[PDB]
Amino acid sequence: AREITDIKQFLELTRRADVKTATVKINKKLNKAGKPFRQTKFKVRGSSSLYTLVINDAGKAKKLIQSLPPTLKVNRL
Amino acid sequence: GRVIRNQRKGAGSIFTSHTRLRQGAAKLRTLDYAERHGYIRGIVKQIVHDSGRGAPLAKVVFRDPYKYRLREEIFIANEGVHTGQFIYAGKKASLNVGNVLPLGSVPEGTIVSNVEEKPGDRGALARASGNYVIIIGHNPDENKTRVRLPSGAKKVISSDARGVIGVIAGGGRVDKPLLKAGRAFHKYRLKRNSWPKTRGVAMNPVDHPHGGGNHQHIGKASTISRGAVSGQKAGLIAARRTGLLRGSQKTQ
Amino acid sequence: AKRTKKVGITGKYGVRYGSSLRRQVKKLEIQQHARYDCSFCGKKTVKRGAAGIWTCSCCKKTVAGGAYTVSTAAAATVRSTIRRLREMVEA
Amino acid sequence: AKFLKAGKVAVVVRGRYAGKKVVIVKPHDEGSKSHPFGHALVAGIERYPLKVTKKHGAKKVAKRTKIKPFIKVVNYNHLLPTRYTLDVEAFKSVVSTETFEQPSQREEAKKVVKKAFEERHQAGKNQWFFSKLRF
Amino acid sequence: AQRVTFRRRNPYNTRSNKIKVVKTPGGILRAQHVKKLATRPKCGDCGSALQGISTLRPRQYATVSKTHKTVSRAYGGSRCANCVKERIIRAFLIEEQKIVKKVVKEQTEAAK
RNA sequence: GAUGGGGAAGCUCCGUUUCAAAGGCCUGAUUUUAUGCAGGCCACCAUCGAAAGGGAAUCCGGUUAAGAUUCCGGAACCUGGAUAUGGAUUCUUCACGGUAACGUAACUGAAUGUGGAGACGUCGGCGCGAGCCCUGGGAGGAGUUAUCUUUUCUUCUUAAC
RNA sequence: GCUUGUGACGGCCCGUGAAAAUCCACAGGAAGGAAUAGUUUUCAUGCCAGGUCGUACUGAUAACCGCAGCAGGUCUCCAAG
RNA sequence: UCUAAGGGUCGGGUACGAUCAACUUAGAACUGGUACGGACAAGGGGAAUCUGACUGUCUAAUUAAAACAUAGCAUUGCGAUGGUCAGAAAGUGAUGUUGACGCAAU
Ligand SMILES: [Mg+2]
Ligand SMILES: [Mg+2]
Ligand SMILES: [Mg+2]
Ligand SMILES: [Mg+2]
Ligand SMILES: [Mg+2]
Ligand SMILES: [Mg+2]
Ligand SMILES: [Mg+2]
Ligand SMILES: [Mg+2]
Ligand SMILES: [Mg+2]
Ligand SMILES: [Mg+2]
Ligand SMILES: [Mg+2]
Ligand SMILES: [Mg+2]
Ligand SMILES: [Mg+2]
Ligand SMILES: [Mg+2]
Ligand SMILES: [Mg+2]
Ligand SMILES: [Mg+2]
Ligand SMILES: [Mg+2]
Ligand SMILES: [Mg+2]
Ligand SMILES: [Mg+2]
Ligand SMILES: [Mg+2]
Ligand SMILES: [Mg+2]
Ligand SMILES: [Mg+2]
Ligand SMILES: [Mg+2]
Ligand SMILES: [Mg+2]
Ligand SMILES: [Mg+2]
Ligand SMILES: [Mg+2]
Ligand SMILES: [Mg+2]
Ligand SMILES: [Mg+2]
Ligand SMILES: [Mg+2]
Ligand SMILES: [Mg+2]
Ligand SMILES: [Mg+2]
Ligand SMILES: [Mg+2]
Ligand SMILES: [Mg+2]
Ligand SMILES: [Mg+2]
Ligand SMILES: [Mg+2]
Ligand SMILES: [Mg+2]
Ligand SMILES: [Mg+2]
Ligand SMILES: [Mg+2]
Ligand SMILES: [Mg+2]
Ligand SMILES: [Mg+2]
Ligand SMILES: [Mg+2]
Ligand SMILES: [Mg+2]
Ligand SMILES: [Mg+2]
Ligand SMILES: [Mg+2]
Ligand SMILES: [Mg+2]
Ligand SMILES: [Mg+2]
Ligand SMILES: [Mg+2]
Ligand SMILES: [Mg+2]
Ligand SMILES: [Mg+2]
Ligand SMILES: [Mg+2]
Ligand SMILES: [Zn+2]
Repeated sequence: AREITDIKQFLELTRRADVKTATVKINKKLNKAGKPFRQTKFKVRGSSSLYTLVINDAGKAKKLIQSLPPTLKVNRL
Repeated sequence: GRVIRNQRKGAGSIFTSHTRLRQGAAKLRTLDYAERHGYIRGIVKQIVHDSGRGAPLAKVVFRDPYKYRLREEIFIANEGVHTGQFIYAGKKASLNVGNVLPLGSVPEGTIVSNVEEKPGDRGALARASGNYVIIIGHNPDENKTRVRLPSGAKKVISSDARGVIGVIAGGGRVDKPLLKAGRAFHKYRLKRNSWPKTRGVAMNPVDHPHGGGNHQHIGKASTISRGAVSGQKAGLIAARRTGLLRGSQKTQ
Repeated sequence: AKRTKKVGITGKYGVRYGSSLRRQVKKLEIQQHARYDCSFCGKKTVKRGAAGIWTCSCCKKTVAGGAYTVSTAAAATVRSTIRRLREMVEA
Repeated sequence: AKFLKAGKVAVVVRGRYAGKKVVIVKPHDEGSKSHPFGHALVAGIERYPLKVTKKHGAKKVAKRTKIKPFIKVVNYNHLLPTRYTLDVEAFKSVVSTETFEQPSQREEAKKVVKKAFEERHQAGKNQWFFSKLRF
Repeated sequence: AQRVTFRRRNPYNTRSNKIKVVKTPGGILRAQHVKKLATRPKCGDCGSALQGISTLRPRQYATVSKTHKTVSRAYGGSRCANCVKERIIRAFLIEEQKIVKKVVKEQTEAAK
């Protein structure tokens, strides 16, 4: 139900006790008017809400993805 | 022979009153200490239409002398009493429109409404849109006051009996021709099942003392005795005279 | 463009009911629908709201009064008499 | 007089502090560059001393008599000028223009006026000024 | 073209059976029932819909923080501010005139 | 339509808050112990009566030979109950800010009182929303092509929350 | 444009067009509550639970009522060029 | 097949320009076996007499009328310890959440 943007505030969620699952979705999308790029949504399934963090930047993405809790059960795509 | 129409009304079935929409029964305050030793103030918090009544009602609220809270009475609004106006009720109350005083405390010629027959009966006389009673005089020893009702009837009552100064609003409602069946219809739709009326003369003999005949006609005198019996009384009951009232009326 | 010789508002009723009945009604309708002067705030913004109930556009005061007019002649002469009589009992 | 001067009591008549009583301590009778209106800087009483009685003893008395003050810049068209009047010398300095702007300044200010108002309540000076206006 | 059906059993157009059409991610029209509208709470004093106060159906007010049910000042969620201004003034003046009628008739009792 | 009642030979009739000693809650008092009494209220006095009136809260996709707002999947929400962690608040104890209308993530509140909502006709034009209808471009699939038509048809959707 | 929803208005009345459960708010301030550490679940997040009965289909020139698979009767929503 | 009239949006120191999008109406030519609201859709009119004013009502299943009702007009009863009406009775009931600008009865 909820969307998120503070990339630290998100990081805190990913370790918020009741969070067993997560999912990473990748989408082709366009930019301004010309070229395309690679959108990527970070979805933490809370017990009461499903949080999703859009990272527009492909670079920010990759480095974020590694930081994902090494105990967290993430579904890729 | 069938039971005739006026008899059927007594058993109250389709004939009862159409009561759902009505604001409440209108009554003066209960006759407590304050109202018969001093006065007590209220405020008309709203004047408002009562369904099937022709005069507006006035919701007027007071304090409970005995408990912390408001108690709201329902009054019949006299003419020219207005929202937010202060309302005074009591023996020792003042003589303006809207207030309510024992008839003992008002000079002759006072004009008052919703007047009690007995004290603390919370209003009985002159309540219909327009009417009032007039004080024609008092008699201090064995205390009474005499009034002339809307009927014209003189009648004397206890001077402790309360009245409210003024006449009742909505005067002249009966001046405007109803004009079409519908208005009468909607009129009674909020009173009772009294309309429209079949003439007994249009019915059969089972139906009425006026029923039958090969031409429509009453057949015998239609002045019926006081001592007549149920199912007999149709027409001009107890009538002591009859016909076009030639001449001025007005109680001598 | 004067619209009718004489029936005024009574036009709705067309030819029905008969002149006299309509005359009488026109009188009292013209009374009730009319807009009146407010005794309290001074603006003429009192229109009627059901038989007997006269209330004010702005300032929202409601005065009980005549069935189709704000002040009925009867109540008027009462007002004066209550004046008169009250006079006596303070002086 | 130009009756909105140094020590007038007045009742705030809008916004939170509505119905509460104040003292004028400084009057900007004409404008600010901001505050484009005649306006007073007042110290008022936000949470009055509750009543106290013989039944009240020792500490409960100490408790009942605590006062929550307040200070405010306010348009003249929000005070009822009152016939009453109380002295404002203890906190002339305390309630400044410069006292508003930057919160900590306002907090220390109220601290004084809190101690200022409570001294004044014991030995019932201005007794009226210490009783909620009811409405 | 595409038509639609009620979703509850009640077939009739009563206030509590308002409908509203809607396109789904299936790409088809379907009814959806629409609860009767909130009405704004009213200043129980002058009567106006009173400002600053969110507007729900009554039970739904228990599902909302108090800052949706008041404005700050005294008689907050209750009366219309301008209404309170009146309250304040009238109270003050009357309480004062109270005193003026005291010492005036207090003078009389001694001057007669 | 039961009840204290009143009629009636009786089946029963009347009455519904009415000539009635009509009841139950908040917690304190217990640290013999579970719940006696201590306050203080509240005198509202059965109940039945709406599958169209009032009314806490759910949606979209998928699935069956026959069920689906009920299963599956996903995402919500309400009510009762428990409860801790974070935040807020406090040395000026019970939030600040804004002249003000008012703001907010919070920001103690018993009895008692009061206010709102629930909650309300009908017709008329005006204004706006939604869905439908009409239509340009492009991206597809279809039909007609002796002849003519950058064509004719169709797909291009987005729930509650 | 069509249908529906809604708003600010206006016309009408001797017609002025339910009730109750229920939810909230306010006035009140009984009480209770901190500096060696208090108060706070109307902010957020977190934990458990939600019973009973109905849910098929017809709703009509054949599933209902008219002796019947009767040209009759029988409340309603959606509505293309 | 032509013509004229009726609109929207922008920038102008403190007269005009630019484009976008609507069927309404009136006029003018041409044109045909004089037809053209081409199907569908869709009032006969007039002069009087009788009778009920009107809209409304009824004999389901032989009478829809001039019959009933109606507004309007007039008469009667009644101030509650009451009028009129209900019940076998009654600490019973309708009008009555009522009060003569009312209720009841012709
Ligand atoms: Mg009744
Ligand atoms: Mg009838
Ligand atoms: Mg008759
Ligand atoms: Mg008749
Ligand atoms: Mg006959
Ligand atoms: Mg006879
Ligand atoms: Mg006979
Ligand atoms: Mg006969
Ligand atoms: Mg005859
Ligand atoms: Mg407070
Ligand atoms: Mg299509
Ligand atoms: Mg269904
Ligand atoms: Mg409707
Ligand atoms: Mg808000
Ligand atoms: Mg608010
Ligand atoms: Mg019984
Ligand atoms: Mg029930
Ligand atoms: Mg129901
Ligand atoms: Mg229902
Ligand atoms: Mg489905
Ligand atoms: Mg199955
Ligand atoms: Mg099915
Ligand atoms: Mg599921
Ligand atoms: Mg789930
Ligand atoms: Mg909960
Ligand atoms: Mg804060
Ligand atoms: Mg209430
Ligand atoms: Mg209400
Ligand atoms: Mg309703
Ligand atoms: Mg929903
Ligand atoms: Mg329709
Ligand atoms: Mg209205
Ligand atoms: Mg509310
Ligand atoms: Mg105590
Ligand atoms: Mg919560
Ligand atoms: Mg249970
Ligand atoms: Mg089904
Ligand atoms: Mg079938
Ligand atoms: Mg058949
Ligand atoms: Mg043009
Ligand atoms: Mg010409
Ligand atoms: Mg006829
Ligand atoms: Mg006819
Ligand atoms: Mg027949
Ligand atoms: Mg027969
Ligand atoms: Mg006919
Ligand atoms: Mg026939
Ligand atoms: Mg006739
Ligand atoms: Mg005649
Ligand atoms: Mg008896
Ligand atoms: Zn006025």
